[PDB]
Amino acid sequence: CSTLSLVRFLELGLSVACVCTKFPELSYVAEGTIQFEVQQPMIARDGPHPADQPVHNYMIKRLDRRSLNAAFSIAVEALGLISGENLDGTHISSAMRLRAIQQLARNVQAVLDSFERGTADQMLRVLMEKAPPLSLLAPFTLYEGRLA
Amino acid sequence: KFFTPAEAVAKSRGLARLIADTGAAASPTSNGEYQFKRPVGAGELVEDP
Amino acid sequence: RAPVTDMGNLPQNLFATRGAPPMLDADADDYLRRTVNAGNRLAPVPVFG
Amino acid sequence: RPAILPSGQILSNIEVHSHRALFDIFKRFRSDDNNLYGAEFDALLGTY
Amino acid sequence: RPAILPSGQILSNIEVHSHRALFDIFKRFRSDDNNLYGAEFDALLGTY
Amino acid sequence: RARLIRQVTLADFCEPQAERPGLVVLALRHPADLAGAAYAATPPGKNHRDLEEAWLALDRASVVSLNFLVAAAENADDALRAHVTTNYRDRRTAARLERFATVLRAMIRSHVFPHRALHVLGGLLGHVTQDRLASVTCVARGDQEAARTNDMAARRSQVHVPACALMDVDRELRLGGDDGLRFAYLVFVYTQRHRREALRVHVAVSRLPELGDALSFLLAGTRVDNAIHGTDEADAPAAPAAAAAFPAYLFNDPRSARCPTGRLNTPAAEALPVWAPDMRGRATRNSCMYAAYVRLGTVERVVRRALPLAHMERFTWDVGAWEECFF
Amino acid sequence: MEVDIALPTLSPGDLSALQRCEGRVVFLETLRRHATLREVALPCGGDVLAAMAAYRRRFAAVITRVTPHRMLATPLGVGGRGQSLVLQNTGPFDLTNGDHVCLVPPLLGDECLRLTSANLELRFPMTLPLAQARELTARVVARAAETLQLPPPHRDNAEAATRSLVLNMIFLLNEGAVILLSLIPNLLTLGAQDGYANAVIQLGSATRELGQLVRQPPPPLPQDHARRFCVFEALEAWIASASRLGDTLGTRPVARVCIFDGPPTVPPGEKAAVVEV
Amino acid sequence: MEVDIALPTLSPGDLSALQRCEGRVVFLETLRRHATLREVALPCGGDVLAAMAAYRRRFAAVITRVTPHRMLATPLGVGGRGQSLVLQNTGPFDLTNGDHVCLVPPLLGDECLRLTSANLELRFPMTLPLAQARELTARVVARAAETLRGGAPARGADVVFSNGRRYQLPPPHRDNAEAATRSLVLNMIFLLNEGAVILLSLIPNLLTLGAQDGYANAVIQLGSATRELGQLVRQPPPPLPQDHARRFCVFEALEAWIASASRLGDTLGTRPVARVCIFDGPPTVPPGEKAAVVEV
Repeated sequence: CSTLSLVRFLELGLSVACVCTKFPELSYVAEGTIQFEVQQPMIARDGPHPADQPVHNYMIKRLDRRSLNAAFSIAVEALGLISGENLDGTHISSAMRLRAIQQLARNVQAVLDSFERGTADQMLRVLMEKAPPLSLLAPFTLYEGRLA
Repeated sequence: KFFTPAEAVAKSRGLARLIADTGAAASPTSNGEYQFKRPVGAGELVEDP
Repeated sequence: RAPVTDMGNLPQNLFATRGAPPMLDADADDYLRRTVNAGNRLAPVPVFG
Repeated sequence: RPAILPSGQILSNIEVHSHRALFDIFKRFRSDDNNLYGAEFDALLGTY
Repeated sequence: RPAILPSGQILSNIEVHSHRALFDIFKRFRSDDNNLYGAEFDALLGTY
Repeated sequence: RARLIRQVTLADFCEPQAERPGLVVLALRHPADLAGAAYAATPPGKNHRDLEEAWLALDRASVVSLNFLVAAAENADDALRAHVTTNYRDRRTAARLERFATVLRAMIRSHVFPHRALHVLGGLLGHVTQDRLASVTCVARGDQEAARTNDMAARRSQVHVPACALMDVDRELRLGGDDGLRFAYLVFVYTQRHRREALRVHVAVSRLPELGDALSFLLAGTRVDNAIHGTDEADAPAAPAAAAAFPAYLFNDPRSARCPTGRLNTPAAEALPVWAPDMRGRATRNSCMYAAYVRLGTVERVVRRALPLAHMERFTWDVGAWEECFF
Repeated sequence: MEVDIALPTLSPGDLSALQRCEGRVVFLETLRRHATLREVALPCGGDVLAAMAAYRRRFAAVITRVTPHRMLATPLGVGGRGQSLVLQNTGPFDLTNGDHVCLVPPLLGDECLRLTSANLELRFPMTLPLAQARELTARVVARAAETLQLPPPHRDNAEAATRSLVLNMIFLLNEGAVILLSLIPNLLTLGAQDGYANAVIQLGSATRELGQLVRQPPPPLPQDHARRFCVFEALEAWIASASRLGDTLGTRPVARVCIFDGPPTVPPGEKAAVVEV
Repeated sequence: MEVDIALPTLSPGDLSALQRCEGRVVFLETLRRHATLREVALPCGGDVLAAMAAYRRRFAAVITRVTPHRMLATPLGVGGRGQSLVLQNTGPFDLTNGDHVCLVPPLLGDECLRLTSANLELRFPMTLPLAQARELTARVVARAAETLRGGAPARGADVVFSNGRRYQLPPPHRDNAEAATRSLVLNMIFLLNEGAVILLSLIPNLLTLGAQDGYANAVIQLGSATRELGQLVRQPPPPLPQDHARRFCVFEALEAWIASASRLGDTLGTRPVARVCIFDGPPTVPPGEKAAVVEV
């Protein structure tokens, strides 16, 4: 019989990519937003060019919602053995009950572990969707402030 | 995608937007034995400069 | 990695499309379709829709 | 999303459905509508 | 029919459906099928 | 508790983010077999490939919300057209509504009636959507509010029907009755005049377990003008021959020409009278079809309140089989 | 849901007789939770055809308990198909296990728990198996058609029955139906080489009286005898009609009998479990 | 209310075949918690009409899990709250989600288990969606009828579609289709002709009205109120003294026809027995594969 190697998300090295907070009320939340404000610097350039005043701006960002779901079944005659409605006051049925409990336990440990690899995959899925190719970024940050 | 400007009709908020659009586009082609128009349901990521 | 697609040749066949007014003589159109489909790949399969 | 605590009680005892003219919006449910319970809210999560 | 007490654990996991050729019988059920929980035996009561 | 159905599909006809839960959804047949059965079903004289074309002009997509279908019929209040048009997110939507109208008008013309093309599911409650691909979920039995929606503002729901189409019957027929528990019927109204025809939809509630005569009187004008203009384009022959009169005077005639059993061949069978029942162009049953209905469930109350709507009250989903209304 | 029927004050001479009606069915008109006894009540026997036409317009209800104040009921079918209840038989033929039952108005009258104190009378409908209820409806409607243990018709509603019947029959005549009508002699000749073929044809068949008296010519080819085929359409239409001809004159079978332990056949006047449909 | 069936032990190999039919339906006799396999058995070459008539005097029940000792069934008629249950589709063509199934005998070429060790046969009825079944019955009957008059034996249009794929409607001679269906086509065609004849005998001048202005007017007047064009049914001639060998009382014939038509209409199914409410699966179940169903 084979074992199942568990993986803990925060044990991996990928966890430094995203800050994660538990939030047991997320299902209640409608469109949620986060804000931003930044102040650019300025240099007092001498000459006929109109000396520009310090600029201010106000930027926000909108949340996006996803989900994760995994499903596992259970056998119909196994239900009569877990519950006891089909249990007999005998010496065999205890063995079948032990076997069915073991099966349900292995199965639920399998599925309850799947949500770790799930997040470890979701992180790569989102991190791959924003990152522009380096070929089109290395020279772009070299022509800053001139695209007018 | 060379004679259709309806995509070019979509204005560019800035060169950075068109940059980000590359490297994350959706695949228009299928994954079958031939190159067929793809059912828009599934989709996948593909880069094209 | 190795190219997931082939890089060979496969000429398209426009007789798998719509929107074109067929020519008047029906015999001419049937002859064109029967000569273009002379073992050419992928164009027809006589099943509706 | 009804009121949580009232400020002052009311004294007049009068049929209100016949007097819907004076009010702006007027909603009468029968008995324990299952709608006045669920509460959703909007939220702002950190400012940088 | 299934095992009761495993003897040795397996060190290395692998995709099993690839290597069907190495095995002689092969059965892969989705999850918790119905056959595993049948305890139906048969035997001789007495001899003479 | 109640039982649910989940059917992944395309977001063309029922658009579960545009409407809120609580409105009946319908299942649309695969169109291939409709187009096929037309080839043998369209009556004589009429076109026999026009449904083929009408379908090809609208190019799987399986569900259709009643809120959408009611708009693509004759009867509708333009407020709901405006709502469906400006409130649906989707591209090219008004054009699609037009094409669907042409489809249904072709369906009735080809004598393959839409009631043989739209089975009814329950009221939707939930959905998860990709880009132009949805998975709606509707009840199928039990009462609506046994479900649990993931809105978190209103966990339970109700059933919403466009009040423009809801036609009450009892207060209409003046039965003098007293509102208790009433049934709920979704009814279709056909009308057949070649190249000038349409379809009317309604949602009917009453205590009447058997519609029958009730609709036969309700839709009297439709049946009247449908029985006479329905046989059109069918070549009827000239004045019927007098031989068509089936002779009845000859049954209990003691003295009459008679034939030995088993000899309808060449031997002396000539002296028998000839009778040619010849029926070519008269009104068949499919010619006098005017309405079709199907039972939906049971209802307590209907209140009207807002676009006008009609909230149900303790709807218990119990779907029945279709029914013809021709006589 | 449990319909509650209230009772006025009753003399002990008839309360004890009402107690014995614990498994019979009555016909309300509206399904409110409460209803007085006076409401659910039918006049004394008359025009079994009219009554049978009235059972269609109202949904039944069987009663279970009879208290000195209150008398319960159960709306038979509005949302349920497995509410196993018990109702007593009151029809002459004993209904056996397996088959459905249909409600039929009573014959000859004489079944009226005439309550004098309340000044009203009830007529509980009898319960017959399907196979015989169909035949009874057949006999009564045919007798009504004759007038252009047995009560006479009324000539005011018998015409309605005749109208329904003649409509359901008229719409059988199709340009495909004549094609079938053409092989009556080819059918009779087939009903001669074999035994079962002759067995299916009746004795006063009303068609053998025709196939041996009139010759008909080959049928005229209908318009477009290449694209479509008519016999199929006519036969499909006839199936659709005949599947719903029995109920349109009588009443749909309302419940089927299931018994788990008792003897299979239950005699008249004895209660027997049931499940509704 | 779950019944079990004693199983007279057959053999290896065959018991696997019995295990493969873990989804079909079987028609019990009475609701007892015990039954012998010999009871639920029918000669798999049989008359379709009589089998379809017998399907009414029984109870449907689906075969849940089986074991060498016994097999468990669950009736469909009686039940509590209409619990879910699994069903193996066995018709000729698939069935979609959200419709009604009906039980008809193996009208076309038959399949039947031949348990050669126990020396008994089993018939497992087809599972068809409602409208498709009501039309397939008419299809087979109409083909037999067209054959009957010796006309053009083929028209290339005895085909039925279902979800795109074209079905062929196997040739009508495979097992006994020329013998196990004769009863049905005879008993249907005959009744149709008799109804037509009775109607025409009651209204002799029906087919001599206006080809487009008289017949339609008569039908619309009949559907509407009591005008009826007088006694639209002319008074039939007076009968014979009921010992003359040629007596014909039309009204008794109409009575017999009403009775026989009602009986035939009831012994045809077409009243749904279940409804597919599949959930968490492929929305279209192909033949041979199980499908979640809730009883009606």
